[PDB]
Amino acid sequence: LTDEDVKMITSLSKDQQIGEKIFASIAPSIYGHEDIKRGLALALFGGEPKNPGGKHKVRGDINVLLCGDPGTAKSQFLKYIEKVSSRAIFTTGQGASAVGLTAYVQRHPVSREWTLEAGALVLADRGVCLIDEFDKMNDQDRTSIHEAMEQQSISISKAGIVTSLQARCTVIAAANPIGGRYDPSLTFSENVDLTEPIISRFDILCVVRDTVDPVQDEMLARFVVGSHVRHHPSNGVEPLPQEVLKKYIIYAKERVHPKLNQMDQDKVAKMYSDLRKESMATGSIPITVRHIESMIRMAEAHARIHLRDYVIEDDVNMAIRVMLESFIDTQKFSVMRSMRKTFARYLSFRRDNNELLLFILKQLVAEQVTYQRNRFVPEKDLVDKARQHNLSAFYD
Amino acid sequence: HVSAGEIDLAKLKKFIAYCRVKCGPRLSAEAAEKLKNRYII
Amino acid sequence: TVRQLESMIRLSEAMARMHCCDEVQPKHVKEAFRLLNKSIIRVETPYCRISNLIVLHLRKVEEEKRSELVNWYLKEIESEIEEELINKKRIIEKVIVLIELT
Ligand SMILES: Nc1ncnc2c1ncn2[C@@H]1O[C@H](COP(=O)(O)OP(=O)(O)OP(=O)(O)O)[C@@H](O)[C@H]1O
Ligand SMILES: [Mg+2]
Repeated sequence: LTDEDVKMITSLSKDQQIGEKIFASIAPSIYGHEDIKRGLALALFGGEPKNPGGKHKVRGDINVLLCGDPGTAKSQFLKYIEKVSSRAIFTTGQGASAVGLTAYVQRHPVSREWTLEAGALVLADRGVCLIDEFDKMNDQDRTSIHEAMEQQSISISKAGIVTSLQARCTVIAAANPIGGRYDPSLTFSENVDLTEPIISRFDILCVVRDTVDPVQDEMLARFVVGSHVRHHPSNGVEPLPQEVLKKYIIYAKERVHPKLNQMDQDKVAKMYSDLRKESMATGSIPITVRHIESMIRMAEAHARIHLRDYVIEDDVNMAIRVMLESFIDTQKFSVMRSMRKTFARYLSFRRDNNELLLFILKQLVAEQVTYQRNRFVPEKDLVDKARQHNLSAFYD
Repeated sequence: HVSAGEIDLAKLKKFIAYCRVKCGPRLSAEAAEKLKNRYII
Repeated sequence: TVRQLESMIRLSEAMARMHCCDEVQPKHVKEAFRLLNKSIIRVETPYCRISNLIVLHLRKVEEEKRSELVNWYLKEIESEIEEELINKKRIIEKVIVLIELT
């Protein structure tokens, strides 16, 4: 189905800004959340499954978990991924979904036919399962999702059916924190209301925090009101068109298979050892080989995004940045800020040095505004934090 | 992740099955004596 | 949350529909916002202590032994306005960390 498509997508790949173009093209109706969109792009393009011999299966699926307080467009992200991805099935932790997580065998209500209704984990064997309300799942649903994520298989022993059928889906889950408000004081594991084994099987953990930020609120309100105005019934790169993005995904998943021959084992091992040392230097969740494997998966995903067929050092650095950002956000504030300061080298990769300065300015002005709102910024503070040299570019 | 004198998986399965079906061992007298003394200690 | 903005939009549309106007107006949106704001109610718990707590925490974070620091706090906040020092010490004693959010 891709002839002139395949003609043009190669040129788009050589465009050399295709990664940013895709990351901006994901969820055109959702404002902000660049990190979430980047993670979703990596998940959409997936990794490279492998199995040394036939005895050490390792998944090539990048699982994502958006844990966030209400009003953060997690449902919209899941719905957009449903719309874009092929073989994308939307299931909910409640009982109000067309499909369910657990497989059963029964006579169909309509077909009146004795059918083995496999779960929403199996109906996306080579696709994406969008599990909304991931925190409100039954015991059987939790066990089914555990089995699928850890084994990629679903075992039925129901009537006379003793079978084990494969469900190799990529799980994109949406969840709310305990109490309906994420608290960085506590860690992600004790904020999310999920079991640690369940959490571990997720490559990306997006903490979608909501804060009262003047500029963000104004821009989001502008976006929402504009969408309403233009959809009223009486009627920095350019995003790719959605159909072109779909075909790009098809080609990237079908043909290019990135290989890991050229990756700095020394650099990555040093990073892993340093992360472990810093992990037990404070009272935080340690990093594990699981994280380096997830970083490998994300590096393969970036290589697939750029059709490289080989993971390049920039791909490895971007995968490391995603893995770090996630692992850091999973920590409590006390250790989160410490690790961010210690490993700012990795976190700052592929940052033009304007976003960092803008965030520093935003935090300074937020401190000032919270001071003022209760009681009733200088160039020096900004330059000091920059030292922690060029502000003309940021000002202009 | 990059690469992806022993026994392969299927051969190991078959070897385990054959050993289980064929051989059921028993402890010897001296082996039992040593095991008893070590267990007492 | 943005759901409140969506509800405000719906309420303004409802006001316009009530008045049979084909386009919402400043008055309609103002009434919708007023209704939403009045509907949301202030929690009452058994109240100005939080202001002192957050200001002193902000000062500490900006700074980032008890003998020196307690007096530092007892002097700093009184730089803008004799009976309130004991109240300040009382709230400090009630408070008496790495994991804390303002
Ligand atoms: N970043 C955003 N940009 C644009 N619209 C947004 C954004 N965040 C939320 N919205 C809109 O605000 C409303 C809230 O979004 P939505 O219903 O998806 O919430 P949610 O994250 O699924 O919430 P919950 O977890 O409570 O169910 C919707 O109208 C959504 O379109
Ligand atoms: Mg939702």
